[PDB]
Amino acid sequence: IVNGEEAVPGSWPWQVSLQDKTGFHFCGGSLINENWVVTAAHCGVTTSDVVVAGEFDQGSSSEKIQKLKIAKVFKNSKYNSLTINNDITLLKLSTAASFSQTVSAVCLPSASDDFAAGTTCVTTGWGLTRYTNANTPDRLQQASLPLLSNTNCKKYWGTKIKDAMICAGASGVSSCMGDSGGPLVCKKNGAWTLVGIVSWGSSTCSTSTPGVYARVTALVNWVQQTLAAN
Amino acid sequence: IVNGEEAVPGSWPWQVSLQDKTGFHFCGGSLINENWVVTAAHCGVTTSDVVVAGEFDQGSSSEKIQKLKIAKVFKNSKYNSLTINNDITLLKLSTAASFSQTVSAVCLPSASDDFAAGTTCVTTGWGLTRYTNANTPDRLQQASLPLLSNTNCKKYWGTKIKDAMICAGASGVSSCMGDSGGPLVCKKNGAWTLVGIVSWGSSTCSTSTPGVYARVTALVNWVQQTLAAN
Amino acid sequence: CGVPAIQPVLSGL
Amino acid sequence: CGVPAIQPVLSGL
Ligand SMILES: [Cl-]
Repeated sequence: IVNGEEAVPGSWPWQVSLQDKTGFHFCGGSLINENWVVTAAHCGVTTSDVVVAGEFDQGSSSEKIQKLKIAKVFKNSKYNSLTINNDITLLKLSTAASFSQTVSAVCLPSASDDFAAGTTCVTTGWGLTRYTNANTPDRLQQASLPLLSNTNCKKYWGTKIKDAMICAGASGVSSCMGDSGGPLVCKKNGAWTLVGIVSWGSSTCSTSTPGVYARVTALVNWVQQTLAAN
Repeated sequence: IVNGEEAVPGSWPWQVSLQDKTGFHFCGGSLINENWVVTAAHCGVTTSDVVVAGEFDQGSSSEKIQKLKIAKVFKNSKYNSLTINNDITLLKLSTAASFSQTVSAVCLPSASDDFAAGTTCVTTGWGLTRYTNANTPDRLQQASLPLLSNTNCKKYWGTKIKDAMICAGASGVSSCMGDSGGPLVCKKNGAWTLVGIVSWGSSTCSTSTPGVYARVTALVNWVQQTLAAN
Repeated sequence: CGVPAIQPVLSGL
Repeated sequence: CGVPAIQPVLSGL
């Protein structure tokens, strides 16, 4: 996240880090229950990657984190790597996470929910804080930012904006490399709800250009259908 | 490819197109023999995707093409979606391509082959011809462009350039979205041989910035081991 | 779901 | 491998 700020430790308890088997972080994710994580299909997660829950500082020696194995990867079958549409993957964990004060789930919206353009939402992750930086930050970052209408978004991105996408930002902050898969949450009825999944944007992570997110309402039925069947 | 030119039809006979089942092109690839295609790991190919060989004009339905099914996908286990290192995948076809005038294989280099900086090589594909374009071009594009040394490429990209990458371009032309997975070919002992796999670059496909390719000499031993065991 | 035990503190509302 | 039966023609080479 470019121009964001450090989060309070444990304040985004559903935020997970996807790491390879050596501990290298490449994408974010969100816990939606004890056995399942939602992330971006373009992250390219496999069953050798690991989910890390409860982390704040990746450079910390001591933190009580849970390193969970992935039993199964469910990539949405309509994902397309050129248009980057339907950018969503579900991970079924081989071992259930243990919820606690620093590890718990985000809510999912209903397919009919509506989040108005202009609402101030939040996105978190360990993505680059500058596109020219060599490494991802050790500490979780956060930024608040506005949602945009698809019509306003199209002013910046043209026909690249599809119905399963939602844009936010262009206000001094930006999701960036390594943030993908992480949450874009907005408050609904007292609870943070998952409205977007960090998906794509400009390779400079420009803060005057809107980031693009997978629109969870357009994809929640597929999520529910996959959870029911597996 | 931005600022490329149309190829002579059938003159890049190993160039294949990776499409979903409605004919939507999302990445390139190269035939390395009758049963195998090499492409980029970030394309996210699955066994529901199809390989099309012998194509020139994707807006024509009168060309004699071969639509081949994928039996298995072998993604390199060191690929990483954040650094985009080791961006290569191999596809084993369930039906062998039939070699002909317009369909045949590119040569793989040996791991000790050297390709000097400044050599003029070629890249092909149906990637965007402008980053703001909505659609990929119908006819197969080609560009000539010089190889850069990793040291000079670091002037533009810093520490993002790794050992399994090689840069080419910054010469008024550029690979772009949808060119990924296709070939960067150079002549070695009289024959076109695969030196690079289109991998990543600037999201504006700027022609004064080099494209980054997966360095096939750093990966051919994984290729040959996968072919030998399968 | 979606209500942290440790409250987030943000600069932007 | 690597020859093509239909020769390529390039401006830039
Ligand atoms: Cl994939």
